[PDB]
Amino acid sequence: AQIFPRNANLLSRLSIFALVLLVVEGILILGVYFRSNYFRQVNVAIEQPVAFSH
Amino acid sequence: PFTPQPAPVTGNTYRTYVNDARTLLNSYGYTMEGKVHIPIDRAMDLIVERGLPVR
Repeated sequence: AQIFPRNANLLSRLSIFALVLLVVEGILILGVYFRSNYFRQVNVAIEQPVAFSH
Repeated sequence: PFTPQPAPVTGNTYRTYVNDARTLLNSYGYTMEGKVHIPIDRAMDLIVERGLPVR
């Protein structure tokens, strides 16, 4: 009550919670990128110079 | 990038030619201008029996 509003007690705890979620989301995004079909070029029909149809 | 789903092939295929010819290569029969058919994997036994000229 000296230098802080009343809502800060809730915000501070919520901020710590939000921080943990953001950290977990960061690792998640990292792993999804290194296993995606764009990074590994999976299910991507690479265009050939002569357009050969198997 | 989901797995692609190519369009189904048109009606005309090689499958009917191969099925008819391999069926012709068995089950004997009579040809148009000749006398009798011989199934495959049986005329080969006749070839190794009568043999071919060598040297």
